[PDB]
Amino acid sequence: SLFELGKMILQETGKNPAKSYGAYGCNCGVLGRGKPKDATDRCCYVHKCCYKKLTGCNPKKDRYSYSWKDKTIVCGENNPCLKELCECDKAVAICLRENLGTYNKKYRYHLKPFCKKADPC
Amino acid sequence: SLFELGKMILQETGKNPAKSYGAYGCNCGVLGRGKPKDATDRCCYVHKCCYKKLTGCNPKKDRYSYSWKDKTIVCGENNPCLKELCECDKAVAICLRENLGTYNKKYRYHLKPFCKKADPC
Ligand SMILES: O=C(/C=C/c1ccc(O)c(O)c1)O[C@@H](C(=O)O)[C@@H](OC(=O)/C=C/c1ccc(O)c(O)c1)C(=O)O
Repeated sequence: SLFELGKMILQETGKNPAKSYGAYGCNCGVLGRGKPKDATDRCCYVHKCCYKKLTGCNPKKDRYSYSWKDKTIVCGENNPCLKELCECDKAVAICLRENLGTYNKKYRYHLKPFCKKADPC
Repeated sequence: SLFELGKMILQETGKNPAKSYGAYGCNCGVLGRGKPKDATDRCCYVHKCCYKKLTGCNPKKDRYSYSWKDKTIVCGENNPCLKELCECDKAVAICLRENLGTYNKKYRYHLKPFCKKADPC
């Protein structure tokens, strides 16, 4: 769920996940994908393609267990959907951290009509 | 869909919808409902209760047609769900404009633990 995803992003990036990634570029935040604006945005693009592959669970509401061991996100699920969902969320948290260096606040609150159509996943 | 909702909010309030309302108080944003902090937050509370009684369509993803006639949102659907959905979104956009006078930036990125449980819809 968003609770786990938000905590992962905080633990990896150190940033308030709502402030930094709740509305960034064409892919970080609500409703759909668009052609990514930069590497941070592309992380959220991959994350949304990751969610589309899920079958049998709801990525927004379904909770799962993970732990923070050796400063690493360690998913703690056997259920295939919950396990894949947790790895989707872990991957975007890591990707956002890796690309913090090119984060540009000018892409915060980017408007949808200014995004081109995204490619199929 | 959130596309139409965002456009209505922009047309009514003139404000960037994600900036002002993507994470405000306990109810504006993607964290469920909570006891509203002020009138703007109450608009979003009412909006989410409105979404909860929709049957037959997906409020986040289902796109619909409306018109901007004499600076009024005019819902242009007669399918019952899309019509109701359009009316939910129109009402929150108008409500948010009507309560700009007490909008308080201090409620941006309000932390969920400070929210109290919402009353039943
Ligand atoms: O539909 C929209 C906007 C939707 C939307 C917005 C914010 C949100 O947060 C959201 O969720 C949705 O805009 C589209 C529409 O008006 O029909 C359409 O606008 C235009 O073409 C405007 C062109 C133009 C304007 C000013 C000028 O000076 C000029 O020369 C040209 C387009 O941009 O594609």
